[PDB]
Amino acid sequence: GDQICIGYHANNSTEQVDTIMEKNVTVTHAQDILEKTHNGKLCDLDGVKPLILRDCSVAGWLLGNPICDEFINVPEWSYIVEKASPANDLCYPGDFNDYEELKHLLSRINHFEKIQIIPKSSWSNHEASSGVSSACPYQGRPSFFRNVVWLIKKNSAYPTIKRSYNNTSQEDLLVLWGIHHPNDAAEQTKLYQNPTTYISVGTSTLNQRLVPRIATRSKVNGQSGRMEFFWTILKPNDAINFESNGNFIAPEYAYKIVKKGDSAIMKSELEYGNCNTKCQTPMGAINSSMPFHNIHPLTIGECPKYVKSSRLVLATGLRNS
Amino acid sequence: GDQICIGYHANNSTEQVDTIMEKNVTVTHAQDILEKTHNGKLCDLDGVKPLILRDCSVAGWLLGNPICDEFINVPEWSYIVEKASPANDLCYPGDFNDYEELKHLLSRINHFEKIQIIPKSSWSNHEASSGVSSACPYQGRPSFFRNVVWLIKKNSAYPTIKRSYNNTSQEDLLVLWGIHHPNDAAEQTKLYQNPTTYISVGTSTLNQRLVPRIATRSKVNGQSGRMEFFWTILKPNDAINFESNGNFIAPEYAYKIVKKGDSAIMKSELEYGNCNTKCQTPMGAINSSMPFHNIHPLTIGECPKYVKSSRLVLATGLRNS
Amino acid sequence: GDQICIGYHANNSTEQVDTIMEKNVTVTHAQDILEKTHNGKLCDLDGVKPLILRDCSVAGWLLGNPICDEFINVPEWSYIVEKASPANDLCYPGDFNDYEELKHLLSRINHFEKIQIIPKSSWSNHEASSGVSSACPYQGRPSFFRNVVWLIKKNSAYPTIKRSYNNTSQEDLLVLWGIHHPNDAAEQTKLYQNPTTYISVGTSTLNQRLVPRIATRSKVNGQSGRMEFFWTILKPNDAINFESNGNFIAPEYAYKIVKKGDSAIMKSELEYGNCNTKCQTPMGAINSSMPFHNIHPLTIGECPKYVKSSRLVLATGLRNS
Amino acid sequence: GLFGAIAGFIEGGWQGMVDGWYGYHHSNEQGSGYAADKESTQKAIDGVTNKVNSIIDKMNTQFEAVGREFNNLERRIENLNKKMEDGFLDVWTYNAELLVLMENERTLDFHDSNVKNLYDRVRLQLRDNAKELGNGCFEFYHKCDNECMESVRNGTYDYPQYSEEA
Amino acid sequence: GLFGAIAGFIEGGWQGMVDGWYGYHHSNEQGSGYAADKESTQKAIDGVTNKVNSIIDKMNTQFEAVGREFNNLERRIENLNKKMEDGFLDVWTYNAELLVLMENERTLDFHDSNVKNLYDRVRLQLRDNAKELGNGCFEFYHKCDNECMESVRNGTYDYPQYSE
Amino acid sequence: GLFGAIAGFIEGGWQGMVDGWYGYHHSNEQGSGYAADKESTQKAIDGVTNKVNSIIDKMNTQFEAVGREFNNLERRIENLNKKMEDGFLDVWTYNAELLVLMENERTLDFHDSNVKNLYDRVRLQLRDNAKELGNGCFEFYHKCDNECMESVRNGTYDYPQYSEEARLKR
Ligand SMILES: *[C@@H]1O[C@H](CO)[C@@H](O[C@@H]2O[C@H](CO)[C@@H](O)[C@H](O)[C@H]2NC(C)=O)[C@H](O)[C@H]1NC(C)=O
Ligand SMILES: *[C@@H]1O[C@H](CO)[C@@H](O[C@@H]2O[C@H](CO)[C@@H](O)[C@H](O)[C@H]2NC(C)=O)[C@H](O)[C@H]1NC(C)=O
Ligand SMILES: *[C@@H]1O[C@H](CO)[C@@H](O[C@@H]2O[C@H](CO)[C@@H](O)[C@H](O)[C@H]2NC(C)=O)[C@H](O)[C@H]1NC(C)=O
Ligand SMILES: *[C@@H]1O[C@H](CO)[C@@H](O)[C@H](O)[C@H]1NC(C)=O
Ligand SMILES: *[C@@H]1O[C@H](CO)[C@@H](O)[C@H](O)[C@H]1NC(C)=O
Ligand SMILES: *[C@@H]1O[C@H](CO)[C@@H](O)[C@H](O)[C@H]1NC(C)=O
Repeated sequence: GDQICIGYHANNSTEQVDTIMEKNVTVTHAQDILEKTHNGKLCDLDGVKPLILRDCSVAGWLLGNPICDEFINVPEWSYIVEKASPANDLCYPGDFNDYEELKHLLSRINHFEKIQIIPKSSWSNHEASSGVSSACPYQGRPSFFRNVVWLIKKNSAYPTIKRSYNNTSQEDLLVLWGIHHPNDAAEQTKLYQNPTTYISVGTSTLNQRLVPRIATRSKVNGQSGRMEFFWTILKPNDAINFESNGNFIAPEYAYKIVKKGDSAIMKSELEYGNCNTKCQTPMGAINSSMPFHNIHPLTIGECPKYVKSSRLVLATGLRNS
Repeated sequence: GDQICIGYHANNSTEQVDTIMEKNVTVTHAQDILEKTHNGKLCDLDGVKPLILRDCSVAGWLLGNPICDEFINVPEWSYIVEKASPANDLCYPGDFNDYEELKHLLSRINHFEKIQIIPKSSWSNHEASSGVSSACPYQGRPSFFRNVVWLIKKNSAYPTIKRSYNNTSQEDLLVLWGIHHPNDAAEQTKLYQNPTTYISVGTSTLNQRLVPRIATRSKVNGQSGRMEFFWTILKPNDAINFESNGNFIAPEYAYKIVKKGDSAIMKSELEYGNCNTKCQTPMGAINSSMPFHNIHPLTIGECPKYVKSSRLVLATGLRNS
Repeated sequence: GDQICIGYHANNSTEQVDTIMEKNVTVTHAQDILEKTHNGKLCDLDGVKPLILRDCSVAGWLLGNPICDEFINVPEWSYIVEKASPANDLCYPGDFNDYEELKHLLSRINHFEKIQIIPKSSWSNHEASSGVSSACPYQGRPSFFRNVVWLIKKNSAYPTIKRSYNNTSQEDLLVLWGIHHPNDAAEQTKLYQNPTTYISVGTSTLNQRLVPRIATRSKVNGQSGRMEFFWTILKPNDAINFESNGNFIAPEYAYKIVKKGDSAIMKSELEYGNCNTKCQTPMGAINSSMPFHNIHPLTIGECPKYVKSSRLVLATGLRNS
Repeated sequence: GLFGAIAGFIEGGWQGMVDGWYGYHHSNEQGSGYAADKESTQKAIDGVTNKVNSIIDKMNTQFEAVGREFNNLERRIENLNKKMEDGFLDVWTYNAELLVLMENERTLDFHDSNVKNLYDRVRLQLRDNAKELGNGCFEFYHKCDNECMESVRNGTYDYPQYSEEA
Repeated sequence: GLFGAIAGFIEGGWQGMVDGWYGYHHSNEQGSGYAADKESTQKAIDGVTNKVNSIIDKMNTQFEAVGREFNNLERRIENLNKKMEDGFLDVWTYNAELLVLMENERTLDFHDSNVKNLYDRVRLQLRDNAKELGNGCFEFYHKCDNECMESVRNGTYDYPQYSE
Repeated sequence: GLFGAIAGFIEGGWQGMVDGWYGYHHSNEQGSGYAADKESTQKAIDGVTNKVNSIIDKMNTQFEAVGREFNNLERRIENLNKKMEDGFLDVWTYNAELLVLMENERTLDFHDSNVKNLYDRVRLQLRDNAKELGNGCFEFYHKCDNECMESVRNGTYDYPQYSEEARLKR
């Protein structure tokens, strides 16, 4: 007549979790902890927009590849986006010395201010606007990298160049220059007059002397010559001194490092999506409360922690009858 | 009165396991999960024989060290085996530029087809058959690396060489060459005539000018001179260009990379065992259904997971009385 | 009625431990296993005193910077202590080639014996006592690195140098030398007479030719010139051969490696504290039986294991009341 | 499960207790219904919550990958960087997955234990004054109404108050 | 033992039982013998097999060492490389060993548990119709036969039919 | 508790039992007192001791940081080295912390189980020669002098000696 029972909650739940001894155990309550979706777009990161290089490589941007002009004037960025294989790199073939160290530096930089350390108009005894190439078209016309200058002899002369620039600023200065390796000794005479040439560059730390290598090479973008580029960080109150009697690809513009901080160079194919986010991955942005995600390891922002799982479910309730 | 009891299984089992609180717990049944044994031989891997270098190094094989002729032409391989310190490396002493990076490329290559890019018979204005040395004996007589040619002046003249080879094939081509660094200026003129010399090499991506370093050094295998070797990967449809007025150790043979895939360079002292296996270690092959092993961490094939334990036993049954 | 009760221990303990479901569980007996204190000093390690570099760098010590002569004569050591930024590095500015690789070699070395391999007296056709600089004062006067010799022209000539040194001992020998890069062609003539110069260095394995580079640089320690230093390990019974016609900074003393063993280069700002320990960290020594510590990760000796935790406490007793 | 209570001696769950996690069903004079124990259901919510929050906090220091780039003559180092980033990603993935597998099993056996101890705390709060039906149920050898239920469902039910009924 | 059944109130294991891990021994009118609880001797093998398979599967994502070569002016990276590999091998050697150690404990405590719960699913049925001998046995307040057994083994033993 | 005994049906612990972890409080004609249970306390002391040593032995193979140095042209591998050492350090700190967290819980439940098991060995020995009060206590039906009490503690309580006397008090 008079009785009482002790028992436990049960319900209509489909949620399954696993344990060591049993997979697919139906439980009354669970908590998914894995975010598995993203919005498929590249976004502002907390209000600040990425520098999206489109089809330019980082070197195309910094040197000023005449197809890459869109980036002549750039605002402060939150991260940089580069395609896995950018089609515009070096219009004129050659090499960029210590390129990957430079990219590594960039990953901790949010803004540059271009400074004109040696104006093109400043070259009295050398020709400063005839160093152009069909390898580097700009608006139908043969052109060259825009931030540096390819000096050529003047009136069959190429007097020794001596130029200095002192970073009188309180910030570091990224300085680029180059040497041209001609295709043969005739082209050398044609361009620079002098048969035996050098480029020397000094800073409180830098001690460089470069000599052109004249050789016959495969044509790339129609060119058998090569351009080789160098760089250095010029510290506050240091000076940089160049000297050359030919083959010098001179700086016009340097980049002042005006803002440092958390940044990245993201490898992504995506284009700008016109939205905001607090967490970006190369495949799209993430907006979730979840502590884990399985989208991509290489994120930026406040993100959940990446895991390779396809499923992560925590049991909260009890076994469902 | 009557009786029913509830008890548990017991046996003569000696099998022991560990728990956090108790070591040597004898249980009734236990699954050992650690493979502790191998066969001690170097076997084929899924029916493919490894390339076993014996007493030759990778450089001696590739350059064609005369003592290494067993490997003049070689069948497709599954892995490569090289001793810790091979007796035959470079008969003529010197250096191999970016050797370790070349060995790294090899780890993803299963076969080469040799190709004769500059036949030794085509050097009409240079001696092509008198560049031999006692450092590199063949059948007790002065000889030289077989894949490469040590050119010498002809009639007290060494005209400037210009050669190019175009890789018309659809596979990458590994090209090797070198420079001789003589021991004194007299030797320089005896061999090459010209006192001041260079070697230029260009590929769509390579832009190289080497100069001999004439200096006095310790005898190694009787020689005070040195040879330094270089390589590049010539991509499909690229050409390579050589120019030189002395010290040139020219290619004759190059290696077309006809089979890529998974491979490895194992360092082991063992010899061929004329057997087969799915899983090979430097100490011997493994036949095993176990999930773990403790033989050696550098294995190749379908292998158990390496673990440093000396014993790993899983309890399945219950505590024995 | 007669009673017997089963129960458990309780006490006055306030010690707490954590579990996954509950924090701060007051426990009857716990066990701290985390060492959190050190003595804030640099001590002898197993009785053997460290080589404490004070304000000198390893370069300042091995080259013999005149502001560091305290380490002209050093006994066997257990580890080396260097500051993060030694005030005294290279008195005369420039670089030290493969410096970190040399530092790495030192962490396996416990004792050197300094030996004289090329007496400063033995330079008869070159000035050996005038390569001095106010950048390297000794007793207020111009001086230079003590272990190498800045040779200068004599009677308006710099004859070609050919010296050679043979390691007749049973020990590896660390040999150091350098080159001077002057700041213009005029200085090149004043100092060395010959306008075009080189330094060739050969060992059975080394094949080096150095050329001085002329560039305009900023003054560091009042100098626009730069020195660049090189090194090698000379094996027992190998010889090192030098040849130069200018700009050569010759060895005078070299270092015989007399004791190899476990050692380290520890970065610390501390000074010697006249005590002994079996476990040393950059922030102080540890005397502990604890299995863990959290003082610093870079320790030497027989130390507890490092973890980042602020607290690690293992429960031994039971829940208290 | 591990404690014999959920899906063991008590065969099934009450699809009709929206009240909470562990409870009572009483069938007596003045009506019959359900009631969840607020005491040990809340205590079990606290435990599961901290277990969730402590699992998340533990993965707070997990590895974060960083992009690095290498030229084609730095293949060895390119390969070392890759193997080591993937290395840490596999390690932390094992840690997340395994910790979840292990604590799930424990969370279940936990609920199992809470139900059991509740039964056991009532069972010896009855002694012989009631009969164990065996399926998780007790029948009273006496009379019991609602105010008799708040008494058992709270912790104190007088033993010599019905000791004589037999 | 954590649940106090194996090596506990049941003082030892029967060499005699070979049908399974847990089970029964009865001595009624007709002789005596051993019976194994098949329905939960199986749930045991199902649990243990799952656990053995789950351990191996968690491990298939292990680090694999890959040989790399360095010259004698690359000592720092050669060292970094060696430490990186040794580093992952020790992390996985740990994971494997500790998992085995923790699960061995849990596996032992799992058998221990199944035995106690078999003694409970039984005792919950009979109650006053039998006596708790103590050693893990039951003396009957009545008489049993070879068909009363299948009903106690089955878990469908009718209690009220045997009050007397 | 996971086993219902500590902080459970045995409401609290005894400040009076200075002798061990688990034990007895008797009360009879001669009087009353505490006493530890020497075997269970011992068995447990060993299991706890071993757990501590196993945990420590499990760590002696852990990662040891080594100082490495890089110049300004080697920032990429300088950064790889730093993230690798930090990464191993975090992996082992996580291991130490989690292992201690998980085993603290087990240790606590281990004691719980030991107390429950102690109580049940007694319960099974006494059988019906004693009344189960419900709070970890037994009220005897027979007379239990200090000799009879050392017997249930030693686990050698002889049931048949008191069968007859106890049967009558019922
Ligand atoms: C960069 O230009 C600045 C500005 O004149 C130079 O700075 C002065 O240098 C002198 C010594 O050389 C110091 O005593 C002054 O205090 C500096 N002035 C200021 C305002 O800082 C600097 O030397 C120049 N750099 C080079 C390499 O010539
Ligand atoms: C190597 O030879 C190949 C084949 O002759 C060259 O490729 C031809 O190149 C022209 C332009 O140079 C292309 O328009 C043709 O389509 C190519 N032919 C084929 C069949 O692909 C290649 O350029 C040569 N390489 C060098 C460095 O001269
Ligand atoms: C360095 O000096 C050693 C010792 O004088 C030279 O070695 C002797 O070398 C000859 C062969 O040339 C042998 O006959 C002796 O047995 C050697 N003795 C020792 C101690 O090895 C060595 O050749 C010299 N090195 C150089 C590069 O000239
Ligand atoms: C677990 O359930 C999922 C689908 O709900 C399925 O993929 C898998 O086969 C199941 N595993 C088992 C053990 O049946
Ligand atoms: C465990 O037993 C093995 C041999 O069977 C022995 O090596 C070891 O000493 C034993 N461990 C202990 C705790 O005695
Ligand atoms: C644990 O105790 C510490 C010390 O008082 C306190 O600061 C902390 O908040 C406590 N944690 C919890 C969860 O109560």
